[PDB]
Amino acid sequence: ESTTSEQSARMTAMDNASKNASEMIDKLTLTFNRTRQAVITKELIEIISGAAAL
Amino acid sequence: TTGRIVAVIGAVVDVQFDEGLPPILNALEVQGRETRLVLEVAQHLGESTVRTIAMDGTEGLVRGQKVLDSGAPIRIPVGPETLGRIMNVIGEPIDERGPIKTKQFAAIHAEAPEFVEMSVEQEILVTGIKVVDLLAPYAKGGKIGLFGGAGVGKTVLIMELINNVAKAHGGYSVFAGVGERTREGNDLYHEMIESGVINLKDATSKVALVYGQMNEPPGARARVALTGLTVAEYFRDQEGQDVLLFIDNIFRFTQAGSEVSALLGRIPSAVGYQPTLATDMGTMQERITTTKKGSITSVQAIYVPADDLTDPAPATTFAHLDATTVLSRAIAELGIYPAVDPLDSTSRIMDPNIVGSEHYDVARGVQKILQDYKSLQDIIAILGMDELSEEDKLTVSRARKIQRFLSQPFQVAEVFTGHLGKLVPLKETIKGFQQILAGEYDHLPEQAFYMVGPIEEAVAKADKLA
Amino acid sequence: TTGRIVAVIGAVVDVQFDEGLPPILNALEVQGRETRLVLEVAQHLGESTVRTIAMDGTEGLVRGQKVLDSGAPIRIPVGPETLGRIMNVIGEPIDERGPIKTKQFAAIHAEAPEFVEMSVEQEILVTGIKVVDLLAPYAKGGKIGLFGGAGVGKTVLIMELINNVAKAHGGYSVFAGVGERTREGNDLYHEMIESGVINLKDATSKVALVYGQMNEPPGARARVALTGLTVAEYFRDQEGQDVLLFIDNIFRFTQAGSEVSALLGRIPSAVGYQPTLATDMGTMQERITTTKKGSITSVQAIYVPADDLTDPAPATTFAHLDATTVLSRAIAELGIYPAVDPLDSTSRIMDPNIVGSEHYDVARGVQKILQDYKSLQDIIAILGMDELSEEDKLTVSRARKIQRFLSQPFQVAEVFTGHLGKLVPLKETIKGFQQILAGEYDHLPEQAFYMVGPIEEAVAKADKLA
Amino acid sequence: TTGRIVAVIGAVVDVQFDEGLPPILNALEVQGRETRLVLEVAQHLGESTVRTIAMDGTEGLVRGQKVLDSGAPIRIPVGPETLGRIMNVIGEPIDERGPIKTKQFAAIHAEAPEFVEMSVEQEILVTGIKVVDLLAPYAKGGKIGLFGGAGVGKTVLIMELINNVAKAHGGYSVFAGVGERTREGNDLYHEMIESGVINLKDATSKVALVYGQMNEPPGARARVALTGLTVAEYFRDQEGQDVLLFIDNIFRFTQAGSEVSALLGRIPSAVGYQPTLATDMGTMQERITTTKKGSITSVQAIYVPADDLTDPAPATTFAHLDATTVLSRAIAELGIYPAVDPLDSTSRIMDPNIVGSEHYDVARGVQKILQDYKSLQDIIAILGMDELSEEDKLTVSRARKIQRFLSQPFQVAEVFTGHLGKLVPLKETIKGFQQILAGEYDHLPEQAFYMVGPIEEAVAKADKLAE
Amino acid sequence: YFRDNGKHALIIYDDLSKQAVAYRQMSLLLRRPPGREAYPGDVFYLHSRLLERAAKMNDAFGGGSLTALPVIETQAGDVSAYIPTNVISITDGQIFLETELFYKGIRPAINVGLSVSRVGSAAQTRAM
Amino acid sequence: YFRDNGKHALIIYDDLSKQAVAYRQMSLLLRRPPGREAYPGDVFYLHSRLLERAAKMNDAFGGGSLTALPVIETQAGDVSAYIPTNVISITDGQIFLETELFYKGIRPAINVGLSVSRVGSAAQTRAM
Amino acid sequence: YFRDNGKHALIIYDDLSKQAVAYRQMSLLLRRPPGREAYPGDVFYLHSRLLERAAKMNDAFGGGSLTALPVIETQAGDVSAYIPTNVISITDGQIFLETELFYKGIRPAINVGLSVSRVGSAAQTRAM
Ligand SMILES: Nc1ncnc2c1ncn2[C@@H]1O[C@H](COP(=O)(O)OP(=O)(O)O)[C@@H](O)[C@H]1O
Ligand SMILES: Nc1ncnc2c1ncn2[C@@H]1O[C@H](COP(=O)(O)OP(=O)(O)O)[C@@H](O)[C@H]1O
Ligand SMILES: *N(C(=O)NC1CCCCC1)C1CCCCC1
Ligand SMILES: [Mg+2]
Ligand SMILES: [Mg+2]
Repeated sequence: ESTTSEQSARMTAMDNASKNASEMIDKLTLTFNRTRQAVITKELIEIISGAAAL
Repeated sequence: TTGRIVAVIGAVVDVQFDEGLPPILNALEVQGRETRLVLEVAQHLGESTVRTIAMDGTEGLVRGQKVLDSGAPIRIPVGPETLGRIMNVIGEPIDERGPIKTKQFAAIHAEAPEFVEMSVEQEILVTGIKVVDLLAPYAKGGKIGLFGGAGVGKTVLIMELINNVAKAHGGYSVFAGVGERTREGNDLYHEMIESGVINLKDATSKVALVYGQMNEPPGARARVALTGLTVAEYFRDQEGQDVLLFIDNIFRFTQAGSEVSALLGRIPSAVGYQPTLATDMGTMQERITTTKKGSITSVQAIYVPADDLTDPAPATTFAHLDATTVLSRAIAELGIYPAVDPLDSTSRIMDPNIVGSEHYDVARGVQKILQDYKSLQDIIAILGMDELSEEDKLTVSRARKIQRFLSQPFQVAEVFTGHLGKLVPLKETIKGFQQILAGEYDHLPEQAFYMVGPIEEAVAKADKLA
Repeated sequence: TTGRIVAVIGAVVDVQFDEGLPPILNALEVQGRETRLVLEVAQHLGESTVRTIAMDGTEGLVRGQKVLDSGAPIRIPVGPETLGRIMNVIGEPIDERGPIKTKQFAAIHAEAPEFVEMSVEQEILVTGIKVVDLLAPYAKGGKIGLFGGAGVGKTVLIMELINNVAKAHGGYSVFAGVGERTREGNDLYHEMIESGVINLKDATSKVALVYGQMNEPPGARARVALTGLTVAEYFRDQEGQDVLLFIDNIFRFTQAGSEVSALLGRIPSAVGYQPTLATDMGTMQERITTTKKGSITSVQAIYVPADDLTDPAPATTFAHLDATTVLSRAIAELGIYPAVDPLDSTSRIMDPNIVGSEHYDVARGVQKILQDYKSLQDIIAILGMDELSEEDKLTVSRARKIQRFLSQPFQVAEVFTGHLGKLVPLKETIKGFQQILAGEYDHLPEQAFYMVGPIEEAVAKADKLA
Repeated sequence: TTGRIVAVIGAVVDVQFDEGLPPILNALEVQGRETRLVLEVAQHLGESTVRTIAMDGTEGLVRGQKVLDSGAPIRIPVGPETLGRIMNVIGEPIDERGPIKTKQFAAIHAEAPEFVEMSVEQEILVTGIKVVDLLAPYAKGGKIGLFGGAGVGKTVLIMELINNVAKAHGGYSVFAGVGERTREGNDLYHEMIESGVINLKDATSKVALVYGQMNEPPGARARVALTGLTVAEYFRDQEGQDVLLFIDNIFRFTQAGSEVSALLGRIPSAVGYQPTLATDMGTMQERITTTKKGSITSVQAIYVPADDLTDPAPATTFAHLDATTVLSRAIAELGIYPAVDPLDSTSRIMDPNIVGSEHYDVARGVQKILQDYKSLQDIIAILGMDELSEEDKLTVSRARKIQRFLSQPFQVAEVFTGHLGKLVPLKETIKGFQQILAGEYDHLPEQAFYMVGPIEEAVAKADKLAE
Repeated sequence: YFRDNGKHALIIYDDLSKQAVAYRQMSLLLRRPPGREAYPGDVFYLHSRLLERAAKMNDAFGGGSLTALPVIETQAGDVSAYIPTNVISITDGQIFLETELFYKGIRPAINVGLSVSRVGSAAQTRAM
Repeated sequence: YFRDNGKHALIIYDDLSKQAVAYRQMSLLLRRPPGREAYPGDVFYLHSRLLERAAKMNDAFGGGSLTALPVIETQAGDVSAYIPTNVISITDGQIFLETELFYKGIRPAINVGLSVSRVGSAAQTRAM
Repeated sequence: YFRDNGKHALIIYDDLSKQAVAYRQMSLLLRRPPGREAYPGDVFYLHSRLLERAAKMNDAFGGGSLTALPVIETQAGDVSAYIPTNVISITDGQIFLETELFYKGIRPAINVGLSVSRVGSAAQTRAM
């Protein structure tokens, strides 16, 4: 009885874990691009500000 | 004497005076306009010319148009006559009820109270809202700030607070709409007439209204808060009593200033804000305060751009508050209202010698279990709760029950939730949280604790669960 | 009239004229040079001086040097004598085959067709290519985004689309290489000659080539797409044809613009692109449509910066695409050519109201069965195929047959495969798959549908020997 | 020639000359001041006006104040007379011991040695520091750089190296205090008097001191490095004998330059730096080098702003080095000192043909077991350890041991560790790391390897830990 | 015009994202100080004054109205970006559309969980 | 005054984050071109200069002293940012506090690995 | 010289990262407009005209050739930085090196997964 319960619970637990992972993956990726775009924009506005002040 | 317009760009207008230059902050009156158009002197550019900020639309202005020096800063009506009335940035009635016949006027600009005038008395102000009373209590005559991203609940909260404090208040109140929704102003106005706090037939009104909403040009929105707080300053001193000041939303002050700064010639600071951000806010906030002469209990809704609390606007505002209620988007999405972050909300009054050691210890206890749960959430995100030690499962359980017990139905939201609003007494709040921490309800289901008032309602609900 | 150079700063040249100034966008001809140097007017600085962007190197220019105003924007040869030839931004032949003896010339700058000139119709531009026509059909006058760089059979797809459109529509093609690598431009030229779409002997060439090589200054790389766009407008407007315009690659069109904008001193926008990102793209893409007279259909290779589909460049391009063709290694490694991804590729005109209920239903069926097959991959892998239900087992056979029937031999590649190419008429395609889904071929082996034309060719290939 | 100040903005001063116009780099003396105020010519703005950077505060200056051209760049004392003395940017004594009676003076701006003056010889310089000697060994006469965010161990490492290499050293040493802590300068100075490395009574001093700390304005911090290397150059060339050159911290040269860049009228480059960062750095760094005439062993502490090694300052510095020691906050935070990152420190001499394949292989073996653990870490932090094989987890435990055996009690660090300093011979380092890799210690507990010298102490600590 | 003459009009702004990029273009060419995502400090105001003109007039003013359906385009469902957050705080509620619901067949792809309309709920037919 | 007259004083600057914001304001209004993060290119020198004034004097100089405890406010617990690393690179150590520890009950909320003292046991009695 | 006289040359540019930095210095000081990472709008053009000069001539031109191996230094593995992006798109292929590969024992530290040669198969002998 035990191994049947165990293998069905590991299956279930690993289904979830895997699906959580992927979701986390999808989110971090989107967070990565937002950050990537803001750093460039941010670094560029900083250059322009300095240049315009002259 | 008269001056003439030499330049116009949006709200910024330059005016030349051949004789007698008007000092900074003076109000000028533009000639040839159908409705009063005020220009506020910002600086002396040189060559007998001044740079000013318009308090209304500049469409139709022509180079050469005459401008008059009024001889002083913008002055508005103050006193018992403002009650039940609605005014704009420059003191004009906008409720179509005729002239505000006061005996007193006051400049919307003034130096903040001096150090010797500060007060040091600390006394709690019980709101009946569990999260706030327990974790970061408000103080009588203190400064309260409500931070929140878009549509997270700032307005609902300030309204509940008006409903729970302003109504049961002996003194007067001032509500200032700054850069927000006009129809929210229409709803508020009609709601207060319905409840009688505003009366158009007698002199019993208890609230004075000041509005400069998101339909207004930058200069107006950048000054309406000064106007509102000027009305409250009068009640504070010139009557020696207790005043309530509500403002939705003070962020709009800084945003409006950001709009004109882009035209005043300033080199931009971080994120495109005006370089004077902190000092602009400082000379304004320091007037919103209790003095030894009288007290002002202020509640300011504070918008958070893109949900970023490190945004210069909000980040600079923290320094001005006695209590901070930070709303969270992630909390609201969990259905928990008010969406208050229990770990990012603070009060300068959370001190054992002020609220007592029982209250003090119960708050530290709640925050402790919430933080421990938080530290776990990372490991739960992948594997889940089933992988936790039989002990961590326990902190998780009590924590989740505590998160929901912090939630509560508001009276002011009844109209859309369909649930009777609730007001829980401070003694009942401490107790309830003590019992959860002590484990007295480990056998009750989470859902029993969500959206109720006092502890007894949680158990009852846990029963209707058959 | 003739002006004089007053400033040379890299690819930016300021020219002064004593009389009438040349309008912005006019082409200027620099005098006293071995090779033709063109200058496109960008602004009117005042003081009778214009600021231009250069179409070639500016080394050797002297202050005082004479410049002629050609009286109009850049003009290039248009007409049938452009087919099989290679041209540059300014219309000069770069194939060393002599002058491009056309009867007409046309300005590369032009307003997009007017509202009334628009065609309120939505017709599919049949390609004879099964995957495309059935599942993600090209719309006449629409934009197709071609994803998947090298190694996935792009060049052959381009050549075959050319060939096919000439057969089934009498329309010609135009290849615009924006930022062409010289090495690859030489090879594309020889592959087209070898494939026949280009003929150096007779006037049967089906494609006109226009190159803006990577080693040319930003201005030329920015204008080449217009050049190739103008050549194609000739076939639509003067010969009422349905033209094909290839733009490889649309991202380099955006980068050139960004570089030109940078050089003119314009403040950069988000992520560093030109402030005019959307109008630069708009004034160009809008010229590609279906007018009353004919149509220009465009297939555009798209490079996605940092694999981020939200990056401003691809984000702006997507606003104009009507469908996409995704070419992948994964599919190429399964031997299915063309290497089109059947679920990743899509089309806006995949709607019953447009391609008809019959086409739509068959398409949707193939997509679902391909989806259902992808969903069974798990249960089959770890468990066994001899365990799927009769319904499932059958959906695996129909699906695999389906994915093979999407394969197709091309004529363009008859020199390399030895096998005859196929141009499958739409109704034949819709029906072929309809029969597979119907199950009218469940009695045949998968390999019977691999690399063939019409459904009949599947039934035949089956008979073979056994 | 005499000039008149026409403008003052912070450290940047504009002077007007009616007749002779002083060339870029010349030193101008300001008249009417309690103490010597020097201005260095940076640009000729036109209209007989030059732009300059001051070498000391500008408070008190007035428009119209007279300025004299010395007719040359800043010139300082060089030679045996600087030994045991402390000079400032402009070669004035700051030790309250009187004039530096040198027979020669030298400009602090000089052309760098030509390509035909370079040397390729390269020999190991053992430090006694396990991670360095093992993973990225220094070389005699080579360029060494110590990178580190704020407070990770740069200075403690340079002080330890001075203690282990410069005390024994038979030649001369130069220490340049560049925009760092004044307290550190008073520290070092008394430290050296105690060790007799500096002698105030006889003439046996073996070290010259030059200082311009973070209490000084930018002009002074931008040129003090030059001052110090100018002293070192004389020893190298006008004496040949071996020279040690320590600089804490040369980043400060680059930061000084950026403090005045906008005032000098430049458009900012990326991250707010001066567009000339690389070339400014090149013409200075190319002077810090061994040549055929003589050897210089340079050790430079290199600040890393915001803990980001991709920062232009630190990033442009890697190319001028022969050995890099990279320090990390993530490692310091764990109690691991020196906080050296074993996967980001390198040496041009880490080659089997130079150090022997035994030295090479062990170093390389240490790097592999560590990169492997690092790649593993986040996985087991989620799925636990149980899923690893007996061998996969045997590397996890040795990796942690090796990481601990890299830590070391510095002599100079006694006031911080509460431990007696330790010095480990090269052979002992290789041996020890080799044995752990081989498994000869899988039965000792981790903490036995933490903060010790030779592998014997690990065994002995383990015994002290048993009971 | 309808709003003020006792009649009712509906206005769709399709879309405001693009209007905001156009205005950003005008602002950058004017050399105004770029802020978050390079939008001018007055992008909030660009949309606030606009949508404030959609209103319900009382009977003393003819009883007419103007209803507005501003459209906003997000990137990869980021409704916390600058513009979207600006407009959320202008309007009276939102209808959120989700790619996954759409790419699954649920059409219209409305996320009934997020979507809200408080003032509209009070103005809904009793039958519904 | 104390430091130089044979006495000892303790100074607290609460806080330097806000002093840097004011410096930035005054500097930008003087038209000095902004630097990294909009601060003057010399923010470090603003603070290094000030803190160097805290010192221990020798007996020949009276043996007095001035001790300083500057305060820096971080954003989201980021000790590694620019402003914060600048000031750390000046002081003789730092005391780093985190909100997570403060809420778990660790008060004072000091993070031991990230805090340091550059004087060490030389500032302690033998007993301690 | 070799390319055009029937011979073969191999040129190595180590590295173009430093060349672009010098060109930037001169552009900023000549006060040409600064863009991404402060580079001028013609920095791409700088490298594109350099690398196109590498080529394989036909027989009529002598059959000579010139092969180029440009070198770019990335920072923290960011191949999407400006200069890197420019040179990656100019070239016919790329050999990517990685730190993690290097310290793991993989040396040369080439990522066989991402590295590419668009010329590929056509440039190798039958044996290979
Ligand atoms: N206390 C609350 N109870 C229930 N719903 C709430 C509560 N606070 C906010 N909400 C929900 O969030 C919406 C936005 O609240 P509101 O105060 O108007 O946003 P903002 O923070 O922008 O002022 C409300 O219409 C309601 O749907
Ligand atoms: N090897 C070490 N052993 C013990 N503590 C150390 C060691 N190196 C640095 N520290 C601690 O860290 C502090 C900062 O190190 P320091 O060398 O001054 O940093 P920086 O790189 O900023 O110059 C030291 O004062 C000491 O408290
Ligand atoms: N101290 C140090 O190097 N000086 C002494 C150490 C003991 C032996 C004699 C020299 C270091 C200076 C920098 C900070 C840490 C201590
Ligand atoms: Mg609100
Ligand atoms: Mg140091």
